[PDB]
Amino acid sequence: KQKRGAPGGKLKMTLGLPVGAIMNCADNSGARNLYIIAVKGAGARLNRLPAGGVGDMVMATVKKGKPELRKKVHPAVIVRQAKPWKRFDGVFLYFEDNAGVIVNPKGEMKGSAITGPVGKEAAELWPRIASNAGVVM
Amino acid sequence: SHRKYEAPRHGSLAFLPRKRAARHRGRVKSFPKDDPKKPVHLTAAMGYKAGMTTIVRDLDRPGAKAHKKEVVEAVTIIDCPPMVVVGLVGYIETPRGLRSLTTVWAEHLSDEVKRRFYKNWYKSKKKAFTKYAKKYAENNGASITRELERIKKYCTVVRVLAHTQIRKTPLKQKKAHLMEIQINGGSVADKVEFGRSLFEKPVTIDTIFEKDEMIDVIAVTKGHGFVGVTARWGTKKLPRKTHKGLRKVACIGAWHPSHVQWTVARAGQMGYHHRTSVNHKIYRIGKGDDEANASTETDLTKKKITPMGGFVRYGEVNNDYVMIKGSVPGVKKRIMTLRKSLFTHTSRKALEKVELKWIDTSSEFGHGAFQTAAEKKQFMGTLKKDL
Amino acid sequence: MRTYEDTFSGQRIYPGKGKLYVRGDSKIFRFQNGKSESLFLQRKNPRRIAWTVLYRRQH
RNA sequence: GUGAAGCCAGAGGAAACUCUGGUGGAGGCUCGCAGCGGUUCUGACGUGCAAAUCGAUCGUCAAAUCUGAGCAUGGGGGCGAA
RNA sequence: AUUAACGAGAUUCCCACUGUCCCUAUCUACUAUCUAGCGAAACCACAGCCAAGGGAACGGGCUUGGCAAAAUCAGCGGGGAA
RNA sequence: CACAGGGAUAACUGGCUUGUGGCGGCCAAGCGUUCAUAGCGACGUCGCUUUUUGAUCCUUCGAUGUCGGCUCUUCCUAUCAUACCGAAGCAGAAUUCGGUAAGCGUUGGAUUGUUCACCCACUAAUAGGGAACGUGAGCUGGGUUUAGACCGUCGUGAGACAGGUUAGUUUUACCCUACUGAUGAACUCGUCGCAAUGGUAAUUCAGCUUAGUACGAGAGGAACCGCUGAUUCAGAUAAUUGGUUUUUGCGGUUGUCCGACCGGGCAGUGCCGCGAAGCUACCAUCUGCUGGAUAAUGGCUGAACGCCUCUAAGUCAGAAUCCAU
Ligand SMILES: [Mg+2]
Repeated sequence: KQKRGAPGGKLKMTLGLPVGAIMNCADNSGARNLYIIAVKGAGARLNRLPAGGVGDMVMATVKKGKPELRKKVHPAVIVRQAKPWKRFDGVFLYFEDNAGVIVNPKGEMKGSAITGPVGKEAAELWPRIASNAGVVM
Repeated sequence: SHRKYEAPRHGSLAFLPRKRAARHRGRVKSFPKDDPKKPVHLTAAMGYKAGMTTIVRDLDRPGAKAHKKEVVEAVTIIDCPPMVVVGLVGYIETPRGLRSLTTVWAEHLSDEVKRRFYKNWYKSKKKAFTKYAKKYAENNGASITRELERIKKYCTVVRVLAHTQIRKTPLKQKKAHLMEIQINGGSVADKVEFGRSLFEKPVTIDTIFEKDEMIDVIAVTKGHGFVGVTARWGTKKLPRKTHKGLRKVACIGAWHPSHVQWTVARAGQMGYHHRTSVNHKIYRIGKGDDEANASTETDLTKKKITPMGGFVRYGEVNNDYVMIKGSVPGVKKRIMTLRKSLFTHTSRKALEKVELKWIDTSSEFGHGAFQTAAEKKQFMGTLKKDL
Repeated sequence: MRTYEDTFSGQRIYPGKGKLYVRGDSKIFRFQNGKSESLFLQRKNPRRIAWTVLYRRQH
């Protein structure tokens, strides 16, 4: 009984980036960009592309980086997006760019360090990303 | 052949006749179930919608992610000047339904109500209830006191006729509105005597409702003239290279049953339908004689709820008012109708007891920055027009 | 509750108004309204903007 | 816009010869207005302004380019870069 | 069989770009709309609400049932095997 | 390429038939460690349906627009998931066979004109079909199926090929009916009400605790109540965020014209920056109820048939079902 990866308790927020987006990669794993092919907790409705936001798991490949990681399919997590969104405290905010990291299906990071700020939602849901990150929000 | 990929239905068939409402004032179609062991009390009210604003409070919901932290919620302000009882009616039961058989009006009426029974009041003689008054002060109201006994004997439900004082609002209209309110008293004798006492005397909304309880809202929605299928029901648009129109539907029926059916989406009216919204929370019942009806227990400023420059397309509020969490159907200046709830609430979210901490009073006419003119002046400095 | 001061123009900010912008090098900026935000993103200088609080104090 | 022959000056080498800067203005060469043509929108109109038109976008543009008047070829015949 | 230059020739991939799309929203001009003036055409056995039955094997008219209230305006594209 | 004709005669729908195609039964030699029927079934035999393909030529040739895709509504059950249950070679978990049940769903992409198919990924699941092989005065025109042109095989030749390839005009609604909405004469003009009938709406998942527990030698490993959120759908609203700019509101600026400055015209809205009001977005915020009667099944009292038995008289509980609020 290996549970399907899906963050439990995640409140709704504006989904910034759909399938087909190229985000940056922020860790020392050797990849540079990430190409999304699916979203984990996705639903089902005719003609509607799946989408995700800061905090949830994604299935993605790499298209430029070390040749030992290419031509495969990895699970990833988003950590900061460039579209404004609001929390329950009523304040809107947004970063400069889209970025994500490569993880295990159980929830462990592949690399060892994060380069840049991180959204608060990613820290609460994934304990490993929080313990390894620097400045949050 | 069957449909290739399945998909849900566009629009709902429950609200089927999408036509303009028959009457401008909302219509309460059912009152809460009667209970003869409570004390006598009214079960509805009516007011006018002012506008919306923003508040901030602290949450009390054990087990949530935002427990005991500050949230930001939207609210709406309804302006509720007092009402004046005018009479009461009594209904009996029949094998074809309920029906009314008597009415008994008060001795003196106001120009506001008398203006409702006329369409051209200016060039009239205003003889509405002139001869009816002579029933009073004739044989000591014998005719009046017999109808009341009839209600006591035969009737089984009683309702009260009430009207608003529209002269106490910034509206340009002068014609008052009139409606009925049912009493859930405890006995027919009790609820007819209580009705008699309230003749030609105002009743305030704080005797009707009470704070942090759940109510129902009835009104008539906003109007749009005559819209196409894409906006009315919400269907997908056809490709960019379509001849003879693009913003449409492509197939409105199969060859047989050989007629266009009542379930296909077609162009027509949008808006101005009758609607009933339910489960709205009351945050605050503000009095009108108080000059600090927008302060809190932590923000000790002295101010009233009107923004800087009055609600847009509305005047100011100088009367009682209620604060409701969320949105309600209807545009500004439109007659709103409030009534008690039919459900039973045990959900730990409708039973929460709210205590506010801040109420926005900035201008909604733009990117308002300050709360009070005193605050603006002390920040702004001194200007060239201040001599 | 709390209040903040506009980074670019020094105007006061209550809860709910404006937005918060995080730059790449972990520096957080707040803008009271669209006018401040748009000017900042064009690399304009606050010192030369006549209506700013800093411009007034500088002169 | 590019810059073919012909002409002037200079420099390197034992010699044979080779380099550099100018002058000049060739080509069924090239970008692009008027004229000529008619690729796409399978756009507009489709009892039309019109029994073939209108709009944007396009092909060629100093030569196998465009065009007026006078004259010749007449039906199992003429003419045809077909 | 190869082939530099050329092509409004057919086909595949990459960078930049975008309402093609997720998923729709808004603005402007001219009609459509109402009025005064002028004022046609295609088409037409009689006409015009359905379900089942049988029949030239898919009826508006026949048989058995459902039902059924004057006069009208703007759209629509199921049917009249238009 | 032409003319006179043919539904006396083919290619498409419709009609009768069901061999072939699909689906379901009856007997029981045997498989299943032992044991015909937990789960299957040879040799034989009885049926059902018209989403495959055949056979016939009844209706249309003074014409019913002939592949596929896009959008939209509704219907069937031979049930993929969701509700409640009965069986097992059912310890738990994961599964397999059956019942009541069509209320509610059934996806995003690479290749091909494809219907058909095969891979990647998510999900509770990615079930099968009809409506003139639904749907061209609804769209498109990739293929077939006019005229131009190339190749291969055949023919002496004109030319042939259900062999390959490239370019090829898609017309009309104002009439009747049907549907969506909006007026309206008669019994004087109005205000406040009742409700026959018609419509109907919500859906699924996840996290915490129960629990490292019941069960099991171990490895493993549940469920009701409780709490908080989320996916699809429906009805509204504009305080905040975003979009829209003819507010031609304010400012900057190019060319030309008014002798210069100020103030202005023209460049169908000259161009750029900001931009209130209104409209608007799961790109933003709020909200979506409980009574009665039942089916499958499990029971109580109890004969027929001195015993037994949920049924024969009587009766209890009971589903996302049915009817109402
Ligand atoms: Mg253990």
